[PDB]
Amino acid sequence: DHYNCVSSGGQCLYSACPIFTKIQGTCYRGKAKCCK
Repeated sequence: DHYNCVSSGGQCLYSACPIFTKIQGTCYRGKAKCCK
């Protein structure tokens, strides 16, 4: 289940978090991780 990412200001990326963010959970089925 898409974790509350974009809600506050996050995005899903197939690879590890880009900027100095931190991945909390997973976005889609599990191909992308939710970061914020």
